[PDB]
Amino acid sequence: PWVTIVWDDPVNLMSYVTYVFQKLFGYSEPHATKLMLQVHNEGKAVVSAGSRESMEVDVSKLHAAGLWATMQQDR
Ligand SMILES: C[C@H](NC(=O)[C@@H](N)Cc1ccccc1)C(=O)O
Ligand SMILES: [Mg+2]
Ligand code: NI
Repeated sequence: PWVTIVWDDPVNLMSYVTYVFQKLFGYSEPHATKLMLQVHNEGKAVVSAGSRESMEVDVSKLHAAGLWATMQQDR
């Protein structure tokens, strides 16, 4: 299994990131906000998990929204 990681960046608005997580993944507002704050406070956070092919899509969707996203195998 793989995971998609979003990395903190100095340009994107906190409010925008919360919205992007809801729009792209259907997450609730408390869930999206929690992930956004984890990124901002820890520098990164797993935002989704699944097969390598599934995470490839999530990364591409996040890049199109302007967020710093990568994927890696889950240990
Ligand atoms: C402009 C400022 N944005 C931020 O401080 C960034 N770092 C917030 C963020 C959170 C998660 C991922 C990427 C960026 C703001 O006032 O919102
Ligand atoms: Mg980012
Ligand atoms: Ni910040």
